[PDB]
Amino acid sequence: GFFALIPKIISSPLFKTLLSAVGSALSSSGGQE
Repeated sequence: GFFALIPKIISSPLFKTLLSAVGSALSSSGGQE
């Protein structure tokens, strides 16, 4: 689930706090996708 791994990424761990930080930088380059 490369498209649904986002919600599962935090499902296990508890880094959701930084998720909003890493998720914005990892998705800030969608133009190259």
